[PDB]
Amino acid sequence: GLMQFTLPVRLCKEIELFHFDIGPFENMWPGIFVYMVHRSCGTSCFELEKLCRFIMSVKKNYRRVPYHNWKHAVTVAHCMYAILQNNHTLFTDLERKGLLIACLCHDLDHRGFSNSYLQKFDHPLAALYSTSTMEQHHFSQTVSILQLEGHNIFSTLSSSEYEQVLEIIRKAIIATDLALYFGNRKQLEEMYQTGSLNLNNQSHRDRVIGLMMTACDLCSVTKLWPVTKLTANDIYAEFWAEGDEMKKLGIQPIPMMDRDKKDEVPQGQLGFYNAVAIPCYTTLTQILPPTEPLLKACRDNLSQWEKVIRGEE
Ligand SMILES: CS(=O)(=O)c1cccc(-n2ccc(=O)c(-c3ccnn3-c3cccc4c3OC(F)(F)O4)n2)c1
Ligand SMILES: [Cl-]
Ligand SMILES: [Mg+2]
Ligand SMILES: [Zn+2]
Repeated sequence: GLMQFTLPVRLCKEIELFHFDIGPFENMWPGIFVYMVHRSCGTSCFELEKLCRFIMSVKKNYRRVPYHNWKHAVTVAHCMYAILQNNHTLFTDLERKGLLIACLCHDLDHRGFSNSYLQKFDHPLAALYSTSTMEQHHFSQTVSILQLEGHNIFSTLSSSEYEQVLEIIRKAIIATDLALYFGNRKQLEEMYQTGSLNLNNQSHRDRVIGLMMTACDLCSVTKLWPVTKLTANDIYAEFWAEGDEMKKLGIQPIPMMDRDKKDEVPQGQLGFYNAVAIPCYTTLTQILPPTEPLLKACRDNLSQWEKVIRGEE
């Protein structure tokens, strides 16, 4: 009960900021997550023995791929920690419990390939889940791990509180399917503009948690330039491997995934910042004013990619 996790001074202070990088020491990431759970939820919401076993099983079920890995899991959980900690009063007890777990689990057993490649490969997962293919898989792996002996971190919830938190986690993980982000942000934009946005409407909360999930998932574009630039290498290493596998199926991949079109990456980044990232953090800042630092950091990185194009780096 009285066993508080504590971080060294620089991490204790910088973990509270949106642009925090969890560092290269793999063995510190479990402790960084528990620290975050304890401060954003309480020391009481999870049994430490159960939580520690859950985290290490989640870790084991992330693969050794360049980007969609255990470090991405904990990074996305940290962005969610920063949002919850900057919006203390807006979220229920179950939401704070569900969302950090949802983030940690959101890419469980990711192979480094898009839903599109699974569909063109004719992977069994594409027959089992026709849309949001990997995202339904990620949720399935979350439930599987929750059901390992000694792993039910929610076992002290009632039947209905339990069904409510698994429902928060399912929607939250499904929302990380970027195909669903565009329509979701459009609706939130319209609801915000016409003043119909109502956080007491459960269907509106769902939408707002969806956009938070997109924002946490994309959060590599909200880091300091050196973190963002170096993460871009891991992201594109997966895209190019997928491009290679597309060519193996006799399909010319989109330029984003062609390692022969490596020259077009800077302009591809501008497109993504303008089409996806900036719109995402703008709508999020409108709904949750204190998440503005994510928008500001995003804009700073868009400017850094413009500088790359102009040969200024
Ligand atoms: C062709 S499209 O629809 O425009 C399209 C689709 C998917 C990613 C991208 N794309 C391009 C360039 C990029 O730097 C990123 C990026 C930045 C941060 N994270 N990710 C990202 C990477 C890999 C997978 C992901 C990603 O976020 C996700 F959670 F959405 O799933 N993403 C673009
Ligand atoms: Cl607090
Ligand atoms: Mg994903
Ligand atoms: Zn992700």
